[PDB]
Amino acid sequence: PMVLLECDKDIPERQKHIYLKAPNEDTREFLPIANAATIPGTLSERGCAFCGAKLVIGGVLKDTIQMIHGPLGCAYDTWHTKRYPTDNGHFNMKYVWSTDMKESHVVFGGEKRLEKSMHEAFDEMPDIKRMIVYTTCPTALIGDDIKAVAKKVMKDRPDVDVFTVECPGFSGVSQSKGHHVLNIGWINEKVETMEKEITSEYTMNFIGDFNIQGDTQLLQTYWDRLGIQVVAHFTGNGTYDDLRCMHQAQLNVVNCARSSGYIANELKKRYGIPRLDIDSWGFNYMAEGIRKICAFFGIEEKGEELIAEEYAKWKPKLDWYKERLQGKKMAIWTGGPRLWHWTKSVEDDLGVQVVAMSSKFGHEEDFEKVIARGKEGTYYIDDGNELEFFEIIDLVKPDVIFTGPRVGELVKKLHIPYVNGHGYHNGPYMGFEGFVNLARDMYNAVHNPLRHLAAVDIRDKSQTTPVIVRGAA
Amino acid sequence: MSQSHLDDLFAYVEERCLWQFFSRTWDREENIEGVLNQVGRLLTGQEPLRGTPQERLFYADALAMANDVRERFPWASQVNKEEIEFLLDGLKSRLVDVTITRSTNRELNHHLY
Amino acid sequence: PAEVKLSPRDREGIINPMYDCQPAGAQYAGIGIKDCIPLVHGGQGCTMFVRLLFAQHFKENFDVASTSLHEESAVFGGAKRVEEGVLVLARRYPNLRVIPIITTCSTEVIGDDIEGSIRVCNRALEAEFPDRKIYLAPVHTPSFKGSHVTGYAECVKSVFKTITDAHGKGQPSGKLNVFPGWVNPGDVVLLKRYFKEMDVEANIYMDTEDFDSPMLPNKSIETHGRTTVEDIADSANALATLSLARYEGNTTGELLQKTFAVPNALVNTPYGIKNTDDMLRKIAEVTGKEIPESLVRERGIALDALADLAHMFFANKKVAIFGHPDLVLGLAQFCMEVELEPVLLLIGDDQGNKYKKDPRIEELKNTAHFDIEIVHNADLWELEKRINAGLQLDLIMGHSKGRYVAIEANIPMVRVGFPTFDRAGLYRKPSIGYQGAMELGEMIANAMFAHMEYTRNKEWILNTW
Ligand code: CLF
Ligand SMILES: [Mg+2]
Ligand SMILES: [Mg+2]
Ligand SMILES: [S]
Repeated sequence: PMVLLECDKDIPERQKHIYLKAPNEDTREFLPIANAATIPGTLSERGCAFCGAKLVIGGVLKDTIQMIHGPLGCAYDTWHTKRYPTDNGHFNMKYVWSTDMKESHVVFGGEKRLEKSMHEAFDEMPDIKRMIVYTTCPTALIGDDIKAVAKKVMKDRPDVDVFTVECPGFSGVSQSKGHHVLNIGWINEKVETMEKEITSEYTMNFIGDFNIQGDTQLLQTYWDRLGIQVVAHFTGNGTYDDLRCMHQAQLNVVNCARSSGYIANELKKRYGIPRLDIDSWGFNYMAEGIRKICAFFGIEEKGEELIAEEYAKWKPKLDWYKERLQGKKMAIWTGGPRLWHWTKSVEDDLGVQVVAMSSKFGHEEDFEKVIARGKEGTYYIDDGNELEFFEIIDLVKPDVIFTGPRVGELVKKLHIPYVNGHGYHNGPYMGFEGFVNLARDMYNAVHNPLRHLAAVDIRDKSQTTPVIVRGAA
Repeated sequence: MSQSHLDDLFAYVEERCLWQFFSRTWDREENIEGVLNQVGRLLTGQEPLRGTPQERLFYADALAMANDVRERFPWASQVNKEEIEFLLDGLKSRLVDVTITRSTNRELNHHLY
Repeated sequence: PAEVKLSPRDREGIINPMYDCQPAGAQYAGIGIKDCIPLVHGGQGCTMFVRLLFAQHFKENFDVASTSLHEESAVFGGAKRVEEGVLVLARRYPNLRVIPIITTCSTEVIGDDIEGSIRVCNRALEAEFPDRKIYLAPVHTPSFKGSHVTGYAECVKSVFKTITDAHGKGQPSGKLNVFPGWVNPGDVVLLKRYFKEMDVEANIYMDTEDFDSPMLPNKSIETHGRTTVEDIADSANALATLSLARYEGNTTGELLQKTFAVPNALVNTPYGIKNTDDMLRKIAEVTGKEIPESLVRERGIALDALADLAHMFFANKKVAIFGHPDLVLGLAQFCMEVELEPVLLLIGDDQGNKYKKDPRIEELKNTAHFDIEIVHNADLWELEKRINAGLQLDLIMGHSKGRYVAIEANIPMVRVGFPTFDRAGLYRKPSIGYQGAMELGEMIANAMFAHMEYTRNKEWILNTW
């Protein structure tokens, strides 16, 4: 049924956002509201639209200036917070750019301040010729026309290419709106504005993977083994110009259908490129995905050679962890997709029972998926807040929580360990090896001497201090 | 029995597949029809359609489901061609009911992606 | 030809900002108050990114709420989001006593009437919760001026105005007020010990010691500010205010002097030996209490340690320092005491007209034997660009968002100020005072020693120093 938590008695609208799955229910009658307005004052986990455009998607690129048109806080706040390595020395993580909007620009306009900032950025780094400009709350409010500025800059500096995104933080309800605005502008303006050499009979784009701790580079070892050219990765370890070539691909493989389904849908509509959704987290999921890709291209035997070798290498370790993680209870409090990519994969491959899930910004689509794959007796929460998290912990008593670091540091006080469900502990987490990495971190998190030590009150005469015996795969 | 077989197929699709949960009504309808027509062909020994890119991708999705259904469900190797076709027609109807007709997902009919 | 020069950044844009915006600093002020949840009126990122920043520095959660400004409020105004946010906080957190209502760029631009919303909420709260008092403080923090440094100072001042307006002047407390500024829990622990050893009763505003909270057998959460409403109200009754940071709380000491005739004493921020000496002399002056022998001893232990390092490893080494202005100027003085040469000081905001009048600039101009460039309105690209152009540095002192500059230039780096997320435990280690000077000097030496080993630069010399 839908759940009114005790901490929500004075915000009872929250009941339509919380589903407890019970036997024999028609789940179509219990789909959480999602992607609706936030309640002020709740300590919702949500962020802003600008985050979704710059931090999550655009900022992944290795060769692009990320020009944040606004006061300096939006830039500061999106710098030193992500783990998306590159193969060019992590340019994307080393730098952030701001137009340093001041009061005079609120009064008189910020367009010349942006234009000056843009030329400064190109002058300071003469090897970089690509830029994305983002609006923020106050530059949207004063109506600066960043597309017009970018047009002038490209006319004046013909060796640069600039893309723009209107994504003030008050737009939409969450980071989701930023994903949409970026995806649709990119396909409208920049796809099919250049072409690259085709070097394989088999071509694809990989859509919705942001190279967290090297996930994209790990999956690329599969594509290289199979002889598949990836025209573009959207956007893990990617380049601006590779993204201009997306129309060339024969197939679009999607992992993050939430952030990046938009551009896969438009590529199908406009160019006829089929959309294949996979799960690139999960051991047996990865095997299904490879088999689908290889069935589409007609390279099935090459797929089976790769799968066989990967199972020989990694399955014994995975199964060692399953023996020790079987029956453990897990919560996932992340953006949305990882709920539906992980609930059944940890159950199948590790024996882990996901007892509570919260999505910051998922749509009803994401809830359809997670409730289809998820367990009975589990809580499914749209736009969860901090007091709800405490009440849910008391209800389901998880052994481990996959969530961000701040929430991990909060639940540590309750002696509940965490794995970073966003940026990972020791990743990558995608692919065959990656699920073994995920399992290792989960194992080390839960079977941790410090948790046992923390429970002992040395003043209690009746108590001793235990020793635990651990293991390794 | 025919309802038990259909329940088996529906529970498999719901917990495993993603193609019934695409972004818009028209894409869910296309995928339910396209994938399950290929599943029927593969479960009854017929030549799969692998001409156009879209047909090749319905084949890829269908191959996973046909292989899993044969592995999971002994009945799927016992029933005859007409019985498989009847089940898959019932499965299409059920998937349209739960993913389209009775889904409260409010984005399904938005004209723009 | 001996010159200390102040100059601005010569670019309009920023690459690699040194500080966050005003609202972030206001949030930091508020999280040091017991039974306080700041409410940040604006878009959601203005809250969530700052809660993350605090988790990076402290490895702890702190509670801050958002008003969740969305598109309708951007067209018609956001007052209803403030009013709802206050009530939703009050209804769900029964022990909540203080809500600084912090504006953002969005809500400053659209002109929401915060004081009008506070009158509405005060009426609503008095009717719904007759036996409760919640203090709503208006905090105006447009992000298109100043920085998190200015926002911290503005929030402290507004909270103090709000609470003291409510309670006024009472009986003399005999206590000092102390505004240390933006410092670590370890700095607070050191100051408490100094006042205890000198037999001086003092409130430290804010008392952030318990930000380093235990993981306890009973699963209790103790990660709170310790400064109470009562502690802030009692500021009106103090003997005197000791303000350690010109840019981080002195304006509250002045306000208490104007309003309640509590005399304010602004001293140099106590980085290094002389600044600590002068702080203790001012405490002695205003209290009539002697400096204890225990502080002479701690001072002497610090000096003994630093003397093992200064002429052997530090003399003539060139240092760049960035961070909050009080920290940068104080650390430049400390550096000089140990024979380091702070040739480049970077201060990260638009407060140059104030920095040009800071008396510590003159203290530098009258002491340094090497040129000093002080770049105000600086970003961290200002440091990287100068290194790329040939500036030879032996050491960088600054916060963790400068790390890649040091790593790529192969320059040892000591983490100071805020945030220091890329090393463990630094929030627990004092930087001010005698012990802090010693700890800083030994961090510098140990960073140099590791660098000598990794680069094979006379690594054999670390035997009989
Ligand atoms: S929702 Fe920016 S952090 Fe804010 S007070 Fe403005 S400078 Fe500072 Fe999102 S786009 Fe940005 S992060 Fe917020 S302002 Fe809006
Ligand atoms: Mg089921
Ligand atoms: Mg000694
Ligand atoms: S979000």
